[PDB]
Amino acid sequence: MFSRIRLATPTDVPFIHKLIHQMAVFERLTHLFVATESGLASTLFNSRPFQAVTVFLLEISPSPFPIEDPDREKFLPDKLNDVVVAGFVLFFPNYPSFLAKQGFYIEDIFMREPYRRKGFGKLLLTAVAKQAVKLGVGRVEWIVIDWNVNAINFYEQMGAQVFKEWRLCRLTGDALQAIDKL
Amino acid sequence: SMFSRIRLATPTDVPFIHKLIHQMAVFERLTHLFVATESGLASTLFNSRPFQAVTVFLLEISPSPFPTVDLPIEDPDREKFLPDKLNDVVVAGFVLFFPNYPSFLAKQGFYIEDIFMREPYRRKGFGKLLLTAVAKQAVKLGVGRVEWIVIDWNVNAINFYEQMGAQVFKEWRLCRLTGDALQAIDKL
Ligand SMILES: CC(C)(COP(=O)(O)OP(=O)(O)OC[C@H]1O[C@@H](n2cnc3c(N)ncnc32)[C@H](O)[C@@H]1OP(=O)(O)O)[C@@H](O)C(=O)NCCC(=O)NCCS
Ligand SMILES: CC(C)(COP(=O)(O)OP(=O)(O)OC[C@H]1O[C@@H](n2cnc3c(N)ncnc32)[C@H](O)[C@@H]1OP(=O)(O)O)[C@@H](O)C(=O)NCCC(=O)NCCS
Ligand SMILES: NCCC[C@H](N)C(=O)O
Ligand SMILES: NCCC[C@H](N)C(=O)O
Repeated sequence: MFSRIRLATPTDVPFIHKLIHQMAVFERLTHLFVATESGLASTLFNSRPFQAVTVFLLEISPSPFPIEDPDREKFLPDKLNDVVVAGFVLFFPNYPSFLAKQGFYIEDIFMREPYRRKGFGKLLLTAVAKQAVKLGVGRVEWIVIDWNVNAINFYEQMGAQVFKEWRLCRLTGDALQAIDKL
Repeated sequence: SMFSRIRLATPTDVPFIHKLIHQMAVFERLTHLFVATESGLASTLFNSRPFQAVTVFLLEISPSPFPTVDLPIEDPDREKFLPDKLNDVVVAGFVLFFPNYPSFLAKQGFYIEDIFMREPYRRKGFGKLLLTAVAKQAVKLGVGRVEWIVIDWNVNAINFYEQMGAQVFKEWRLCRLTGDALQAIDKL
């Protein structure tokens, strides 16, 4: 079984939408998932890779590039080819101010359930890491939910530090409107 | 009285930004992690347009109305924070932020890396002003969410954030690959 990581293009938007949806299902947060394909197509491709939101897709094939998967049909970039989008990583430049240099923040990293535990998640993170080194990025950060001990273990095995002392803060759209009237 | 202004940072503001980030590191007891130089800031802060990448707002204070409360302020570092040595204007604080991407919204938001008022200018409403400025900018640009992180012992900031209507979560954990971790993965 062969694998490839490639950059997302505008025609990949349906797959990206569905992957983010599956992330929301995994996190039990579907009520927060308001993304549309329209919104993704509007926001994902306004800059060059690495300068803003960037997406890598992991594709799988039983043949070289030129497991029960129930959703296979939803994830074929081309119906005539046995190539299936198995997972993705979505990230963008951040700014660790103590380093006075850009880093990367990983918003999502996700393998569809049938392709878990096969080394593909490692491949995705490796690809972000190697790109970070090449581009002189000094740090990669993301967040994980506390019950998600599977991801935490994965991250820790890949050499990530997972802290207990930092708390996420958020202003929602509604909170922002409220402040805006000041 | 004392008058206040928020403005975008320019390359000549790098010394002040450096010193403010340094004071942030002191506050957080993380000076061992503070390796930023003025050189690095000058080479990384101004490669893009405002709001489209790392962006800094400075809060300046002047005893005179600004060429766009009575309580006197003892500021020992005033001389380190004058954009013009002949001018009665002092950099009192900053917010440093950049576009993020809440994927569930499929639209850019903002993440705040630092928000900081120098100790002599705390508890006077200026922190509110900084956050308000980021928030208003977010609304104008159609941003759906603003996020940042706070350290668990920092009950002052937590309270401030909560009073500004922020949600402060218990369930999310910060994860990090250091430079060293990245080199190790690179050799796979
Ligand atoms: C987290 C995730 C991206 C990891 O991808 P993955 O493909 O399952 O992980 P890998 O198979 O690359 O695991 C890395 C290696 O460590 C091993 N390993 C040991 N314990 C592991 C664990 N708890 N999780 C994953 N791998 C583990 C794997 O077997 C693998 O070795 P291998 O190459 O010989 O198979 C994915 O599995 C997943 O769970 N996605 C759900 C979304 C999620 O949890 N997101 C976090 C947001 S809160
Ligand atoms: C957190 C911080 C940015 C807030 O700045 P600040 O200017 O002190 O905050 P404000 O003056 O706007 O408000 C602080 C609170 O003190 C009280 N206060 C402030 N000014 C007041 C006044 N004039 N009268 C009465 N109470 C007042 C209020 O409870 C106020 O909350 P409010 O603004 O909703 O009324 C500032 O304390 C700081 O720089 N600390 C460093 C810590 C940090 O930022 N860490 C983040 C990473 S862990
Ligand atoms: N609130 C974010 C600042 C934390 C510090 N820059 C760090 O690198 O841990
Ligand atoms: N790990 C990042 C995913 C978190 C999710 N999009 C949220 O908004 O809660």
